Amino acid sequence: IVGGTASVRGEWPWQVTLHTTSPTQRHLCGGSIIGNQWILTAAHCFYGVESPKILRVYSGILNQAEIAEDTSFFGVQEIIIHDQYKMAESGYDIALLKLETTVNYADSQRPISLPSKGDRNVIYTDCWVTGWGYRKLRDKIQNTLQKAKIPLVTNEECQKRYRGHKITHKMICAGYREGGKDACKGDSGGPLSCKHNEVWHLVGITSWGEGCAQRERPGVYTNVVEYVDWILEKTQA
Ligand SMILES: *[C@](=O)([C]([C][C][C][N]C([N])=[N])[N]C(=O)[C]N1C(=O)C([N][C]C2=[C][C]=[C][C]=[C]2)=[C]N=C1S[C])C1=N[C]=[C]S1
Repeated sequence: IVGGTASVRGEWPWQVTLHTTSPTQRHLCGGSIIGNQWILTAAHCFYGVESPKILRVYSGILNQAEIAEDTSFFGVQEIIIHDQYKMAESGYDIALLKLETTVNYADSQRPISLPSKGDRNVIYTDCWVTGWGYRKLRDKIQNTLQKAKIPLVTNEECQKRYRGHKITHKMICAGYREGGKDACKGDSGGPLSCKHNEVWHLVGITSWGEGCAQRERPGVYTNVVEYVDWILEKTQA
C-alpha cells in the first residue's frame, strides 16, 4: 500500500495473508475471510499455481514477522477461479479458497459481510484498502499491515482514466485525482472495506492499476456485489 499507515492489531480481522511455499515461503496475496471455510481473493493471484498444496493462509496477522516455521496456518483444499476469468484487466478477477479446516472466529479473525444488491445505490464515504503490498514501485513486501483511506470514483470517471481499457460495471475504482494513496503489488486479492452504518462491507477486491498511486490513475477493484450470486453458488456444497 502506498501513502498508507500502520494498521492497529485486530483492526481488519477479515484480512488474511496468503503464502506460497515455492520455491521458499513468502507472501503471495491478500484475501478476505467471508465464511468459516472460505477466503475471497483475486484470481490473477494464482498464476503459475498448479496445486493448492503449496498455499498457506494465515489469519489474525498484523506483522509478517509473526509468521514462523511453527506458526499455525490454514491449508487450502481447493482453489475456485471464476470460469470467465482470463486476466485481471479484463475483469472476473475473483477466486475462492476453500480451506482444509474451519476458522474459529475471535476478535483477531472474523468474517466481513458481503454487500447487498440493494446497496448498489449506497454511497460509501468511508472506504479503506489494506495489505502488506509495496509502498512504492520496485519495492518489497511490508512487515506491518498497511491501511489507506481512499474515495470511490464513479465508473464514468474511471473510464476516462483508462481509455485503453473497458471499465465494466463489474469493476469499481478508487483513488485521489492527485494520486498519492493506493494499493500496489502484493496487495492483490486484498479487501476494499467500506464501513456503512456501523457495518463493514467487502465492496471490492484489489485487482489492478497502472503503476501505483499515480495521479489520474485510480486503483481498479473487482466489484464484489456483482458476484454475490456466484459466491453463493460456488460455496453452497
Ligand atoms: C497485486 O497486488 C497487484 C495490485 C495492483 C494494484 N494497483 C493499484 N491500485 N494502483 N495487481 C497486479 O499486479 C495486477 N496487474 C497489474 O496491475 C498490472 N498493471 C499494469 C497496467 C494495467 C493497466 C494499464 C496499464 C498498465 C499488470 N498486470 C497485472 S497481473 C499480476 C499483485 N498481484 C501479483 C503480484 S502483486
